[PDB]
Amino acid sequence: AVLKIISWNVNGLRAVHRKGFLKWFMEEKPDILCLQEIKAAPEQLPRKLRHVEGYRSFFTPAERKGYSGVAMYTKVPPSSLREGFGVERFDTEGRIQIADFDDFLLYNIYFPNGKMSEERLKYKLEFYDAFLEDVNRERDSGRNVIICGNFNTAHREIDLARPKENSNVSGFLPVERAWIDKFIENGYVDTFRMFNSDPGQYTWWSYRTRARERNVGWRLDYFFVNEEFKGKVKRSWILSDVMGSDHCPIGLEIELL
DNA sequence: CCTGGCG
DNA sequence: CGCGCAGG
Repeated sequence: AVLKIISWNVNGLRAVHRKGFLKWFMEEKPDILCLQEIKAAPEQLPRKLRHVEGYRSFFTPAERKGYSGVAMYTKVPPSSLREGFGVERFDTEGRIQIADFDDFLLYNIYFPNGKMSEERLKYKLEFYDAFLEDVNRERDSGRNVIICGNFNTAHREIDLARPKENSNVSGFLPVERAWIDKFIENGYVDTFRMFNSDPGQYTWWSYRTRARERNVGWRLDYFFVNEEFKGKVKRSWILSDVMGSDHCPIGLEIELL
């Protein structure tokens, strides 16, 4: 009895719907699908997206018209669904879906991009900070956590095609690479690295300069568990072939109880 | 129906 | 490049 979970930074759900989304969503059959950067409120989506037979859908849209936003489809509904950490700034941008699956917490997080500004960065890290204290509190409470989404940060050099030219860009800043160390040091396993240790494995590629076409990308989308849960995940992979976004989907699968 | 934020 | 958004 294995639970397949998919994360995807979708970059416009209305757009991905126009590029075969649902077709894939039913071909690939995941018990939980977490989507990030949805760029929509639910009343903007076609009913075909709001209502997917088999799945209860949940949407956390920002209070900024078609910006950010996370979503989730799921066969077995969560016992409850939290949408923020407890700080307005982070809570109001459709970035947080913590969904209690009475077995584990599934954290669907779209972490802030810090490319575009120093004050939008910073926000990214303070967001990171707010997330950690939170996940800590939950797994200290003995709750097992699965965290997926768009971290917007390559952890180590191996997590992007061109680390060296990228030292100064947000996404591979030593400041942000630091936090993931902290994050892991706090007892979280980068589930993908539990299986693959090869380079050139990515989940993001710049649209401009047609980067995807030749694998010149980054690994920004992650599946994480707590050390204590490491045992019960039996594959974290990357759906490198799924199209219609500058990111791509990443898969996990876990176990019964 | 084009065209000119964030990522 | 791509998404969406607003507003001529």
